[PDB]
Amino acid sequence: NYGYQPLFEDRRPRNIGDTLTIVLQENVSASKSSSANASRDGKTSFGFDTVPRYLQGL
Amino acid sequence: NYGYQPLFEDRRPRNIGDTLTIVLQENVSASKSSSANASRDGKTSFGFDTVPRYLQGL
Repeated sequence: NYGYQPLFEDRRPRNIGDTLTIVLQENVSASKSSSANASRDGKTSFGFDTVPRYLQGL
Repeated sequence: NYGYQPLFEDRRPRNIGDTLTIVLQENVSASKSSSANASRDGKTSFGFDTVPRYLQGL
């Protein structure tokens, strides 16, 4: 005797020793990315090509 | 006995040991950018190619 068995219920595992089908379908995907930047450019100039007389000493 | 079980209510975890499916769907994206600039150009000139006599001393 295997005990009471439901008639219309779907066949499910209920006790120790019962079998069950596992459909292994795994799809995992993780990603991450980052960046940082900094820039600085500086140019400066001053030139006196021709200096008038009253400015010579300066 | 597994206690009272609702008939029409959706199957939800209610007690310790109940299982729940988490659909991991994360999509985070942050960005920032900035810039600054400054420029200055100056040219000046004065020339006396031909100086009249009354202006010579000056």
